[PDB]
Amino acid sequence: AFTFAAFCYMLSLVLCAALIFFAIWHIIAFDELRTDARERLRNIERICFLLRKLVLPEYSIHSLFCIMFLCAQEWLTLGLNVPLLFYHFWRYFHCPADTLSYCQKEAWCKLAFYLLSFFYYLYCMIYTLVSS
Amino acid sequence: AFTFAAFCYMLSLVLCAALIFFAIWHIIAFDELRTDFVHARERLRNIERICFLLRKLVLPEYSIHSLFCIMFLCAQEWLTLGLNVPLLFYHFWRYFHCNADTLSYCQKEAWCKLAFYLLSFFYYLYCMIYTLVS
Amino acid sequence: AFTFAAFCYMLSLVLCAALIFFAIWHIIAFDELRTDARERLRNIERICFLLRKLVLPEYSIHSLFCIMFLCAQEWLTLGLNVPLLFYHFWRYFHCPADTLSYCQKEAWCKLAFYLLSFFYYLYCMIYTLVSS
Amino acid sequence: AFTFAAFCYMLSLVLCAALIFFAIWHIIAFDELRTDFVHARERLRNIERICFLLRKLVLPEYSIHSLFCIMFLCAQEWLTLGLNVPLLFYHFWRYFHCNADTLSYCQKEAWCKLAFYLLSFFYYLYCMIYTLVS
Amino acid sequence: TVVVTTILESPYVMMKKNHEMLEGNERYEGYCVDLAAEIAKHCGFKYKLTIVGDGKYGARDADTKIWNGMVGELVYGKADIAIAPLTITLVREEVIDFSKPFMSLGISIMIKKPQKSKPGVFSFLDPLAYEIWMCIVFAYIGVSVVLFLVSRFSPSLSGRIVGGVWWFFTLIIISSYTANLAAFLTVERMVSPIESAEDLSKQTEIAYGTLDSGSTKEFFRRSKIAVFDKMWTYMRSAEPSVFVRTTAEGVARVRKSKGKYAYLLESTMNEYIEQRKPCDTMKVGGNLDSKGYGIATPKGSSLGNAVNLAVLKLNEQGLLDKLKNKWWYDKGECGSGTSALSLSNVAGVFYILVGGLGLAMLVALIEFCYKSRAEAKR
Amino acid sequence: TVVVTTILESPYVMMKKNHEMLEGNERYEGYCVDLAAEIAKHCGFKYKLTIVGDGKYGARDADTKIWNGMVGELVYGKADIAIAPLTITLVREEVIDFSKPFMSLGISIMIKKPQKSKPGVFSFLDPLAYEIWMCIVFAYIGVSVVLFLVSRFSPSLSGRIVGGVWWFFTLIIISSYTANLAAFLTVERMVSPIESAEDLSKQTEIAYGTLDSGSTKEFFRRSKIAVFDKMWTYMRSAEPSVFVRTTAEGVARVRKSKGKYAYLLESTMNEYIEQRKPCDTMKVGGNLDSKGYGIATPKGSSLGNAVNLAVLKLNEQGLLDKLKNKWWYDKGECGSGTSALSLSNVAGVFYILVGGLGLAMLVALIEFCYKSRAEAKR
Amino acid sequence: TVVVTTILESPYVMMKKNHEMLEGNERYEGYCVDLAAEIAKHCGFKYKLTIVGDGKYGARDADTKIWNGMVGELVYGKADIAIAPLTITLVREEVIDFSKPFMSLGISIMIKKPQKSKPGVFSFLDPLAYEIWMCIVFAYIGVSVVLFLVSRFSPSLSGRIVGGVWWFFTLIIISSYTANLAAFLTVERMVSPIESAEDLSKQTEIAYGTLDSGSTKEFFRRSKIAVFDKMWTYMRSAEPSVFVRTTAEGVARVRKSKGKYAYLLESTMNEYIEQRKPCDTMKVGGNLDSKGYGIATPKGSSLGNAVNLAVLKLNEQGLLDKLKNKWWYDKGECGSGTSALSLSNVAGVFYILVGGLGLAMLVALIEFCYKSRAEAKR
Amino acid sequence: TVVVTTILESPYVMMKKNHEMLEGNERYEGYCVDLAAEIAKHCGFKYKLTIVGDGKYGARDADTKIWNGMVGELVYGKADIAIAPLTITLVREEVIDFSKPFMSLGISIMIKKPQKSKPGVFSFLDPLAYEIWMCIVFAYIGVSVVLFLVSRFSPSLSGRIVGGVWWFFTLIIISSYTANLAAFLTVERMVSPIESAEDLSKQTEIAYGTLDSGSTKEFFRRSKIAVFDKMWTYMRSAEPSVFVRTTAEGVARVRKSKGKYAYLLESTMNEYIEQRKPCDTMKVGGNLDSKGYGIATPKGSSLGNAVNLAVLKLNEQGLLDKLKNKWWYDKGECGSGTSALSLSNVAGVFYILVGGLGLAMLVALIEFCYKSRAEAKR
Repeated sequence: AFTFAAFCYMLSLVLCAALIFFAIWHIIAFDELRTDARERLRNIERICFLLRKLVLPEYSIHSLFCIMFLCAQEWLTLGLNVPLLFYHFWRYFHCPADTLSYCQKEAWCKLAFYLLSFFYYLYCMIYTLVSS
Repeated sequence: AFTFAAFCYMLSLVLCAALIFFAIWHIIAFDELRTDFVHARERLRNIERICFLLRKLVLPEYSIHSLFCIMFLCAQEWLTLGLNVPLLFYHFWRYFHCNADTLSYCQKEAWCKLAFYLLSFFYYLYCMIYTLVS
Repeated sequence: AFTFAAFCYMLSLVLCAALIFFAIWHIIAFDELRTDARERLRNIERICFLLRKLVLPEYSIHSLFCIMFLCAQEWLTLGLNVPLLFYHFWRYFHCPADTLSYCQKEAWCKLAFYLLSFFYYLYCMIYTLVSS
Repeated sequence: AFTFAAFCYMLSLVLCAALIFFAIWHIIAFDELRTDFVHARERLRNIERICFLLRKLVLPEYSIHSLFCIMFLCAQEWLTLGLNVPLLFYHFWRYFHCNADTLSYCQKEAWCKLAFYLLSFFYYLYCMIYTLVS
Repeated sequence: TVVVTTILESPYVMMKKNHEMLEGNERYEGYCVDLAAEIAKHCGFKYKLTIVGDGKYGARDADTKIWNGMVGELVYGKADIAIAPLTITLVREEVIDFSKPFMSLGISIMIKKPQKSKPGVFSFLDPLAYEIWMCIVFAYIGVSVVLFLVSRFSPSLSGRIVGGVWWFFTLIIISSYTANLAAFLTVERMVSPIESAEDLSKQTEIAYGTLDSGSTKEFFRRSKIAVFDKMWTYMRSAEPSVFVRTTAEGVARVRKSKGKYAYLLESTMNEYIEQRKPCDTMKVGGNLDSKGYGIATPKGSSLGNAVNLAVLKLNEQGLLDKLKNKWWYDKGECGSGTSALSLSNVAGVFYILVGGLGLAMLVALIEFCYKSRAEAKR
Repeated sequence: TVVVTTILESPYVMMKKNHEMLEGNERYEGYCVDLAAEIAKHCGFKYKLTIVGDGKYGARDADTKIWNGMVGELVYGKADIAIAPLTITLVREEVIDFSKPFMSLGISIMIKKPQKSKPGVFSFLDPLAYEIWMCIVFAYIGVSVVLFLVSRFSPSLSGRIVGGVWWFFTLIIISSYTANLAAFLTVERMVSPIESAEDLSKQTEIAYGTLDSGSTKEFFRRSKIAVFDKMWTYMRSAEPSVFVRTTAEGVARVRKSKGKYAYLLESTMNEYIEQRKPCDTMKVGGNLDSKGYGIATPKGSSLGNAVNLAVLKLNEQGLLDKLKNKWWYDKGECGSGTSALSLSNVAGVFYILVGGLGLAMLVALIEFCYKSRAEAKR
Repeated sequence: TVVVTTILESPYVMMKKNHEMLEGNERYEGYCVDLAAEIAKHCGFKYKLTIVGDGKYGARDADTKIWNGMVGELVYGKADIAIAPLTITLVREEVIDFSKPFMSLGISIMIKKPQKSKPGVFSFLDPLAYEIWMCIVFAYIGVSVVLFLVSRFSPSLSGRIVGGVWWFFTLIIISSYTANLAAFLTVERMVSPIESAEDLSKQTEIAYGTLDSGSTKEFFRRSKIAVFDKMWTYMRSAEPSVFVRTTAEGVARVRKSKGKYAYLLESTMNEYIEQRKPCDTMKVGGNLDSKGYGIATPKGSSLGNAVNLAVLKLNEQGLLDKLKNKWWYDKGECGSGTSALSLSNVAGVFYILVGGLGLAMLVALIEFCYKSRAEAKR
Repeated sequence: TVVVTTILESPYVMMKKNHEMLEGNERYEGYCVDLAAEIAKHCGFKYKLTIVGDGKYGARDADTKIWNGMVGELVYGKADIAIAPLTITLVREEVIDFSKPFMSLGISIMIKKPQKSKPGVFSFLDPLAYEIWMCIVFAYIGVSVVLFLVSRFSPSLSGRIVGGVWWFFTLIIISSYTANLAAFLTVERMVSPIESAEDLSKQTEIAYGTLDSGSTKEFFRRSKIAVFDKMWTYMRSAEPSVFVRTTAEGVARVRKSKGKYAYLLESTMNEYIEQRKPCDTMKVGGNLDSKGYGIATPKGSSLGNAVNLAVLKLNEQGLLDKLKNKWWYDKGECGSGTSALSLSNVAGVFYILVGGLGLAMLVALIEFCYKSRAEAKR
């Protein structure tokens, strides 16, 4: 009924519920910066501060997901996460930080991926619950 | 003879005590501001201090009243909860409803709020009493 | 063997062990101030700060002593504390704060009283321990 | 096969790891200061920073070594404790015993301290090992 | 044959279930039945188990000195032997000859076994002693004081060792309290303060009475001892009337007065009820007096010595105890004789919590009305 | 061829899936069938099977003095030999020549297969009523409120005392909860269900019953044993009736009952049942008595002498154990049918945890919006 | 008456403080003395007391066929009447006329008065060895050290994980300690010492013994009872010897033993002992058998007829109970001789608490000095 | 008279303690003694209890076909009856006539009762399940993450509800763990994975052997069943030699191989040892095979029918079970069949603590060497 994997799925679900709004805020900040003197400079810098700041959470939570799904024997789900891990590794290797088109495209793709992994985890958990 | 309601009522009246004190302090604050209504600088500093305190004494009202409401909701007491609802409705009305004019009615508003919270304190006391013995 | 009063006596003993050094520091500050420009003014003010500051502990600990000895049924000991309580009350009523002779005299008398109450509590506790 | 001593030894070697790191960092700090021995202002700032760090890395030595000593004292181990005593005696001697002269011997002192703490780490390891199985 | 007269009293004289479908000695059963059987085996004769008419044991009239009961039967020749739970006395011996007692007994104390008491408003303190509680309180306030001193009397190495020792202390206290409470809840050992008659004598909360007409009443009236005289004085002046008219009345009164009454009766019947349903009774203390049931036979008789010897033969053989265990314990129905936690067990906790919280609120409010008032006015 | 009278009792003898389309020995099937087959292979004869008329084994009537069943069939020429679960007895050995037991057995006990391991999702609240859980929650939030107030309007002493009283409160609360839970677990742990008959003689919660009438109760009667004597005494004073009609009645009433009833029957039938649907029964208590089933035959016969040898040969070759395995387990509709805490006992805890976490995430998001938007944009 | 033969057995009959300066009935004193006094006052005669030669009551030899003791003294004219604890028996009733029992009694049990409530000062560490307490202490200080280091040289993640692992560790530690303590307390709580004989038959830790030879073991022998049969079987297979020599031997060996031995003797002597120094014994188990002591007299006499009435009169007037009280309790060298945790179980905790507090005060004082002096003055 | 031949085997044939001081049937005692006594009572004859010479039960030579043992005595007329624990077989029946079995039995499994296992290095996790532990770990790290988010993703009302729910969670977890551990420590229920022979068949850790020369060996050699054939294959290829030369040898081997061996023998002797000292044995499972001890008598005899009927008479009377309970359980010595906490029970705790602490130290050190290095170099 529980199997201890429904817990990992619930955790990842509650966490992606925030990741999705985070990516939404990313897309909204991009649409707002699309305007591209001191007023605009500050309006851009205050937001770039938060943006450049909010990097670590993504890596942390993705590591959490991978670890939990490795220890919960949910192998079929880990393979659907490792590509984003390699992507983040290549980003840390070389990340553009010309710089807006690719940024918005990666943001949109990552948002779609998060919102689909939401449903994936939800269905997997629903099936794991009633597998009795 | 506890019924989980005596504890709730005594907690509610304990909070209503602080509520009564805040209301009386507001009475006295508005009285002193009426009296008043570098001496000008001193008066400006004093009114700034009192208004800062008042603005800091805003969340307590909402918090304690919502607590009374939700507590009596989980306690299934409909004999006094319905009496606390109107004050919550007025509190939510103040948002899209609300310095020589604001105090004109705020005086009477605070007076009636004092009487109301005091009445509710006494009611909570009597209810805790005739609920603890039965 | 214990009777729960030995505990109050141990507590009061450990607390008077610090009160006695506090009064010693009082007498030493008085002997140092006995000198009576900016250097001396500061050397006096920095010490008067700590002195005027360290008032509350005395009242607090004496209230603690009285309360514990009231709840421990050690009546014969409370009567030997109530006079200092009335003295502290009269002090709070009117305290000189011309101002040095009486201060040093009260300090010396209070120090003697504390150091004798030390031995009183110690002996009372020793007797309460082996009253079996 | 625990005897309360394996835990003590493994804790001691865990601390000796940080000890080894501090010693190696001191080696490298003194090496860079030897090399060095607004460019003058930058050098002054760097030497101030390194000396501040060193002064902040003083209490750890005393604390961890006194801990080793007292631990092996309560563990009743006289086969290695007597070996840690001399270092405590030297530490207490430094008070009434102890910038181009101080480092002259401090270099060799830190080198020998590194070798000593490393030797003690290995000894603690082997002792934990042949105490955990018996 | 012989006239074996007796009376209907269980578990001595009982009618089998198929009594209407039977006619003869096979009708009756019980203790005295097997007793008379063994007696006949020892003496070897025939008998017919008759019954008394007046439904009484035996006594004489005060004015007509006529013997009513089995005594009247044997003295007036209406019978020949009385194998019944008859009590031995001086008067009865003056007219007839008994045998050595076969069942010794005495007055006892029947009560309802202790049921779960009131939740004990301040029960959470029961696992420990008031002294330990006050010691804990004083330790808390003293450690608070000390911590207050290491902040003003000095800027730590003081809040470290103090923290560790307080951690140790609170740890051990938590563990002790939890363990003692678990032990209290796991077994639930029930006891009462009534282990003798002296207890009932000293106390006056729970009452105690006896059948308003019988031998126990006369005994308590007599026996001018410092204890029983006190109890007689009590019961002679006690409202409502503790006395009763029948045994079952007193038993039912005890059943409806769980912690307000205690009956007195022969220890035999007490042990009997203690094994019967609803199994809500128990005998306490020991036999206050000493008496014995013995066979009866007219003054001038022939079986006197025979039965006097057979009774001792049996008592030494280990047979009367057998019949007793049979008709009291083996036949016994009460051969046998967890829950969640209710709020009434911890009400004091919340009472003290609310008290302290209101006190803290009042303290904060007066502190505010003083500090801000002084800062504004000055 | 040679006549062979038997009886239709499962699984010893049963009918093929289609008995209407069969004629001959192939009609029936069962343990006794292969037994007789091996017997014929040993003594080398052709036989013809038959069933008894009265559908019984054999017994005497107090007035007819005429054996019935297969016993009478043998004594009265109606049968050449009997091969069936014919209990060996003294009365029957006096008229026929039993062979040595081909199957030893005895009385047994039956109970409900315990699998009641379905815990309530929110069971962890069972130690104490919701009446206390809600108090806990509201006291927590109220104390947080008061702490916030004190730290807000007076920026301590009140904080110190509220912290101390909260420490006391949570101490007592966790102690009470832990102790009640420990009591529950311990009690549930030290419950030895059954291992023998005495496990029931010393208790009365679980009743035990037998058939309305048979060799079972007869064994219980005339039983010197104190344990069986007490069990017979109990069952005789049983209300409602422990004794019941045909086996199926007792079986069903114990099936429905969780653990309040037990049925005493033969060990072999109990084994057969335990290996049949719905696989909700078992047998634990070792066989109390000790008897056996044997092949009967007319007294003045030659087969018995030639049949005991075959029986012993098969008992030594293990063929009998093999046949029993085949017809009890291999043909079993049930193949073969802890201490720690499972997650189910705590699921609700993680549920409410994730609930609080999601609620906190929502609160944080709405606050971040209401702040950043309202400040920078608005 | 009139000669009166008795025996010097305490407390029934004893000598005054100075028996060398006495001549007459005033020499002796005891229960039986006042008993004979009342008997004389009733029947109105003058009597002269005497002691038996053999120092025994009475018994036959398989060869002499001659009663010894006071029995022989009576049968052989050496005594006019006997007044002593003369056990009533069948064999003796055949040669003399016993009166009704002036004192009923039976076999009893004796044990050591339990007062072992002296707990070790540092007992609270008993649940687990110092080998773990030292580990706890040193791990605490080491973790504090590592936290200080991490927060010093890197002003977090490491702090987070050390806090988490410390949380796990302290969780498991306090849990283990509390669980072991609860187990100890529970076990110590559910120990019903004794309430009857069977409480011993079903156990073997506490041995029970009797006298080397007497009516006690004889009753145990020839005993159908399963309980007493098992007890006799055990004692017969006892190694070392449960049976012992004269009472004093058993009494002393059970006095020294804490709770490993029990002595079966008469209830009356057990009562006398329980009311004598060093008041370290008691009697709990109800009387197993039931017998009584009576006044003997030559068969063809007139006093027995005139003596049974006096005995019954005194038993009804309670005079016998009064004398027993006088000579067992009023003359008793012992006047009359829980669940929570006492402080003694926790003293060490408060000791170390005060130690840490004083050490902290000292540390704070020395630091305040070393700071203020060194900075302002130095 | 009769030649009652038998053999010395307990508790059937035993020599009384005073065997040297006696000469006659009074010498021997045991089960078969009372059995023959009852048989003589039923048949009414005289007998002399002789003994076998070869000290064997019975068999024949392979080449000389001479009967050795009691069989040789009865067949060759050297005796007349053999009341001994003789096993029934096909060969013996072919020469003589047995009686209906009086004691049914079969091979069993003797082992040493489970002693306290190793402290269980990772035992502190046993009260709960690995799944719950991992759930707790994930909850801790997830709550840490959340708290980390309400600090940067927002400046509370988030750390309040989260704090309360985490307090609730950790509270309940503490309580559950403590309660389960206390229940584990209080009762200490011991069990083993060996409840049948199938268990020994599947596993191979603990060995099992039989007397290298006997009937059990031949049986295991035979019985081509999927189970016993596996065990025979095992024991035929198993080092060291599990087989033994005598029973006591195997018993001692089991005693010195607490958890490494298990013996097979007749269930009777197994139950016997289970009641003898040092009481460190126990029988498991049930009788694998089925056999019975029965009287013997020459082929052509006269007592055959008499004893064949008397055996059933007794078995129905409830007497053989009596004698068995007498010579096995009543005579039984093991009628009966807390501690502090050692470090070995919690070693894993400190192992994990030190591991995590070293990991934290390494993490802090790399963080320092990175942060300070970057801040200096840049």
